[PDB]
Amino acid sequence: GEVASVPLTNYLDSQYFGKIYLGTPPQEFTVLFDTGSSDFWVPSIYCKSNACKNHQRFDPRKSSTFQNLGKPLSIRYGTGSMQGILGYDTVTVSDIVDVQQTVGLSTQEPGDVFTYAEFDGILGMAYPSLASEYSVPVFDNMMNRHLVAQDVFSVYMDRNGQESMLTLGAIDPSYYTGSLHWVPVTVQKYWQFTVDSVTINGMVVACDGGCQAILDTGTSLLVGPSSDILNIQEAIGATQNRYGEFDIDCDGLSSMPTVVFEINGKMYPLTPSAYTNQDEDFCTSGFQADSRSRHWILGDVFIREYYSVFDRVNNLVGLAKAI
Repeated sequence: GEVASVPLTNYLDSQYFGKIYLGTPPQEFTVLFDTGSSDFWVPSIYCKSNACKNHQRFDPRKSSTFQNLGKPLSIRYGTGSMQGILGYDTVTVSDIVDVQQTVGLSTQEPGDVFTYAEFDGILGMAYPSLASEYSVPVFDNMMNRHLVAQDVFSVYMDRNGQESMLTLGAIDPSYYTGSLHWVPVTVQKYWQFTVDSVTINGMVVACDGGCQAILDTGTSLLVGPSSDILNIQEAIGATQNRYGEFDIDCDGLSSMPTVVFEINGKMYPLTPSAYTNQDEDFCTSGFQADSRSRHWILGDVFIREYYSVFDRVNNLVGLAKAI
């Protein structure tokens, strides 16, 4: 068993992606390491979509270890989707070599979700129940073959810097202070757990009486039901603008309240600096409402403040204060 330190590139505090190598000889790809999914796929030469045209495309004909599976694959990510075929090939993640790994080769990527993204493909980190038929998640192969020292991985996202890190097989203590607090996963599909309440100035403004949340490295913002998120926006002083997002007075942070998420009895505060995104001298709320949200999505906004540990041994989520 080994441990892989995969550096993550940070693009505008909204996309964290690493690099992997597929096939023999290696073909390099940037993948989004996504805890909100469990499928591994890259673009292939057979895909003629625009997203495939402006990204790196895998050429199985040039891979001596590729083995076609002849099985279809279809996934839905955000407003977009992907269709393709499954195959077998070796994937290198840092210093871990995962031979005979199922990988999706895309044939169509309609829409623009993947067209303008910075990563080529997606490597899912959630549970096998969320993976597609005839596919095995990369981390599940790593666990079953004992390629990792511990059946655990860890995510640190650096605010504005280039020091983000995904650790496969261990927990890097350099990225947190204090003690790790463990939260039981409630449904082994996503990294789902219970949130007890959301508090601003001591009053419950969201998640009143309990709500479900998934810890998702594939989501940039902090997504929740529309009414709760609107309550939060009202309480923090954010204002709806005609461009879709919620404005925040950039100079007003020192007066804005802290939003506290209660998870398994512990408090996880988010300061105004934490839940506000700064882009081109414009300040936007990190809270995003979605008419489809049946539960909360704790995205990069939350993970940047809390070093996140995903434990498949005991099926737990560890959280600690990020550096």
